[PDB]
Amino acid sequence: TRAQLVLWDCLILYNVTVIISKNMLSLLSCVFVEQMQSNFCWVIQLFSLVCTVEAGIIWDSICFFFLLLQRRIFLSHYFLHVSADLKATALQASRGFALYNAANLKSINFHRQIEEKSLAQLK
Amino acid sequence: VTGIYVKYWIYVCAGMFIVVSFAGRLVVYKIVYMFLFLLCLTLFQVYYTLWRKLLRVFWWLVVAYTMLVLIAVYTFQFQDFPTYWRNLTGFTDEQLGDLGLEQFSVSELFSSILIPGFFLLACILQLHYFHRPFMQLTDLELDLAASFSAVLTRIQVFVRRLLELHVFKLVALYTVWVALKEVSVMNLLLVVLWAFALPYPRFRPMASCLSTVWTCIIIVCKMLYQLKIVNPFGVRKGYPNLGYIQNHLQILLLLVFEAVVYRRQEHYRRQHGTRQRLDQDLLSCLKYFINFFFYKFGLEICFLMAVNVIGQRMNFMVILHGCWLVAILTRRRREAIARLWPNYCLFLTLFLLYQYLLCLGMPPALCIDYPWRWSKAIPMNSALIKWLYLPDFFRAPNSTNLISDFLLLLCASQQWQVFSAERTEEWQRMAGEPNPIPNFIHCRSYLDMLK
Repeated sequence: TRAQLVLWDCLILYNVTVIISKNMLSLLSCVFVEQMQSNFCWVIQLFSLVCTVEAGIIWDSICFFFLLLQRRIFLSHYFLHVSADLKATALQASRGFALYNAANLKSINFHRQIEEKSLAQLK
Repeated sequence: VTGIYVKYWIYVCAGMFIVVSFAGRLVVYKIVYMFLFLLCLTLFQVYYTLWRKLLRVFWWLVVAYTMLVLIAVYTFQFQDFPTYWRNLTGFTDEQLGDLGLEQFSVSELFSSILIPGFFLLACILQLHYFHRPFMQLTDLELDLAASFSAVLTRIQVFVRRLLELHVFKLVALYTVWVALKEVSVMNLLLVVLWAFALPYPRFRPMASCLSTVWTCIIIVCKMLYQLKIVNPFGVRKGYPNLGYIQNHLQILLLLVFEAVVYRRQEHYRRQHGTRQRLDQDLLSCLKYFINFFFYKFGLEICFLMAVNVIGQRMNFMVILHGCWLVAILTRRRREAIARLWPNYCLFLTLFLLYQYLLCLGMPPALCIDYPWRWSKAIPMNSALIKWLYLPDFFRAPNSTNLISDFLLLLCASQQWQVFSAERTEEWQRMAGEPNPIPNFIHCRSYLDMLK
């Protein structure tokens, strides 16, 4: 958890940093439109800008709200159950491998009994 | 019917206020008397214990003042005595003539009679209900209806318990709405002062009383300034004047009513492991979830409030304090961040004052526009004025900053609640830990499957 939480926290840092950056671009775009309109005619293709003078950053902001709820969940220690699950991953494949091959073996082995049953008619 | 009539005590006061308010054309003397009566009622409400000492006397005095006003209305019909009054006093009867010494139309006569008639009805109600009956009245109270009534009583009690937070929120909401609708001297200042006094608990009741007093003063000034006469500028003088402080006055009255209701609830209160409880059923987990969630997660909640307002407002100074917030988040330690917050609370308050001052424009000293604001070749131009906040011939910009500020102040208050969060050993006690959790590998509790 410690490494993942710190790195992910940096991810959140990225998120909020983007919040500040769009506020910056939006404010500069609103304050001045003439020079930006003239060159940012092509830049607008690069990036669409803000209104003449639903709206706002709603989808991202709400993702932030849910994101905040989840980081707190992550911080909590309820993950111990999850922890078992994660360690659990390490050992399934071999058994399932055998389970898988055994199932194939079982299928093929089961297949053979019917012909001896056929042999049983012969019996 | 008898019980309802006994409980029908506040109705007389409400009727008196209604008669006072919006009584058509204002008979300056009558309007002044009505405002004075309202102010006296508020003073008594604060005095409540003193008001309890002298409440019936107050009602009788109000009835007497109403009777005096009606008698005066009759007297002004005669002309010789008003002239005598003018001679003795030394002021002109021209003002009274403007008021109207004559018995006016059916609407005016009916309204005047209703006001005296309403006063008579209220006096009769006062005689019917004793002050002691009112004191008993403070306490309040086929099968499905009774069960619903009991549940409602439990609810009402819960509302009373939550009344402190609800009252603070309501007071703030009214203040913000009033400021957003109009910004004026003492108007915003009173809200700011109240925000100043929200953190300290002990001043807060006195602060509420004083905020109510300030609101009353503002309402009185608006009533005096309901119209402009001189016409020789920081004055409303609205012709309709339907609600200059009506929302504010109503909010103050509601707060006082909440306080009195709290007193009644306290008088009634004189009469007559949680965590596993969570695991049990829907009601337990939900109640625990709500109260615990907000008191512990108010940091997250404020974070939401800040993010939403910052997105909605989108201004530079607002963004800088938001930058302060992200700096705050950088720290990953709850205790250190908590240590940092109180200074940040002081910083946010300073922000509140600074932002309001920025919103302020057209200082009363100079009637003509700003010197610094220019049509000259100064490097600033229309872009800054659109971004900047100053009323002029062109614009006074958006007032979304105040709603964001509201969020800021409430968060500061919630941060103080967070201060109670590290403290309040009994409450925090509910809030090592790895050992309890494993048991619910797949707990069968209805709540557990969802969790």
